[PDB]
Amino acid sequence: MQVFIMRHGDAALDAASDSVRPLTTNGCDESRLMANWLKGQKVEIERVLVSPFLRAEQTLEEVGDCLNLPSSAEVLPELTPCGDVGLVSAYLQALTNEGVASVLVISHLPLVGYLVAELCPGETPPMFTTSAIASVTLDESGNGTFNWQMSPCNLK
Ligand SMILES: [Ca+2]
Repeated sequence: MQVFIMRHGDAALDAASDSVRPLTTNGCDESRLMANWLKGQKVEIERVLVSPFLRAEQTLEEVGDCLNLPSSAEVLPELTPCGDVGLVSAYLQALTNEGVASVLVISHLPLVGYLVAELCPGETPPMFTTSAIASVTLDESGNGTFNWQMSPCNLK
């Protein structure tokens, strides 16, 4: 199963509280830039898992405008910045055995980094710039292979 792990776009420095911070215009542009690139890679997303924080959901919104995504997304409380990487991993292993072909995960740091290390033995947590995406190939046993990582600064 193909797992695309994405960090949300650039978010506003100020809001009433962290969970409701919106994406900046730059955050919107960089997310669409990445979405357009995934479209050129001939990528087809079957399932989408997203954090409940507004910045992750708005990133999903911007991505869905350039890339074909399923009708509904799964909002996981475990995808917040301090979510349990073990539960997210178990969730992904469940879908792999279910037969799901690909998944797009939009989350935050540091979780996004820990998730790669958790899924791919021998890999230390990679750094993620906003809107950056890492591709991982996962099998029924929960073992993954870290394929590559692409970021906005690279596409530019
Ligand atoms: Ca469009």
